[PDB]
Amino acid sequence: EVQLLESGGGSVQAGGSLRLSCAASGFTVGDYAIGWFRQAPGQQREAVACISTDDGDTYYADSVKGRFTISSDNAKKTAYLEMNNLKPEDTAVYHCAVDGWDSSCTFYSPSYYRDFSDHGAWGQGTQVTVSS
Amino acid sequence: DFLPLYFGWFLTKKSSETLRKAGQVFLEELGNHKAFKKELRHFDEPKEKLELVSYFGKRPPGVLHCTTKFCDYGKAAGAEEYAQQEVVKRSYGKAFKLSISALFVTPKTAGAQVVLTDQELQLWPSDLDASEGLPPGSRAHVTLGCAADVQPVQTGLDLLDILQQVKGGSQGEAVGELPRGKLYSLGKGRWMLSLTKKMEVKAIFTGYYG
Repeated sequence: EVQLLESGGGSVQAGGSLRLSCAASGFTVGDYAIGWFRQAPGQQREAVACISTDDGDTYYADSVKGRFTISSDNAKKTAYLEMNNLKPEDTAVYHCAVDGWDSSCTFYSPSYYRDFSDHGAWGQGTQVTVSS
Repeated sequence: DFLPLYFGWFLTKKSSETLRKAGQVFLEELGNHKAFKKELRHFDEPKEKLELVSYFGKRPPGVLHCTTKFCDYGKAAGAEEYAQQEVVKRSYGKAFKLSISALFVTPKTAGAQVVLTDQELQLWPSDLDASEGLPPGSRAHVTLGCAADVQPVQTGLDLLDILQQVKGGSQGEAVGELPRGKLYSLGKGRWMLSLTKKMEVKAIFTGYYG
């Protein structure tokens, strides 16, 4: 029963910090990759980050490198995005996305598309809103 | 109209690596295979003799793929009519499992024979402008290596070309046998490893962008 319990976001001000946490359920440990995508209103979704429960390797968009940091308590099967220096241009509805087909971050890459409903899951919404 | 560079099934990192080390181990074994070295003349001086792991050592890096349609972003060759197929849209980004019937090598290229399912064939396009007398999707392949200036969809044309030989029974019987499959030879470097066990790989029918 694949379900992502995402949380930890909300309104903040520029330079602030948030922590999106996504407790994925319905997947084994090591054969899934969990990472958020932020899709601002009226723009295309972009992979903010992911972490492989197998490799333990992480990916980051260039814009969020060093500012955001993903993590995975593989035991608890939850992941956390440590967002920092959040800018108003980071306002979007962040979506936890788990890739059960590929524990890789391969299809979090912006060069492909992965319908996370087939062999994964799509987070409904953890709305981030930076201000000032 | 959010069309890619080209539609296709893109193997996972895992499987793609699995196909690689298997493809390279195939190159190694055939290179040291005696009968192959007997037809080494058909494949200046023997400074390097022949090392197949280095003969097609040039290989586009990343996840391997079996291209359905080449779009080039927007209708290049009826591509936008391909993307308009409800089958293609409904399959975009979904997960699929490709079956590698047999690896192969040729003086030009080296790849793998993908035997698409009926459902996977709904995507495959019969548009392009050796395919004669061969069933649909026979071009379905996965390029594993090309020797330098061999620079087109030549592993698909080679695979199909090698499938024409077999069509007429040119297989040539078991010229020998490598580990994980059987071996055959049908022409100038037209060697083929018929895997005794299908190498089933995991892929996703999405499109490339870049």
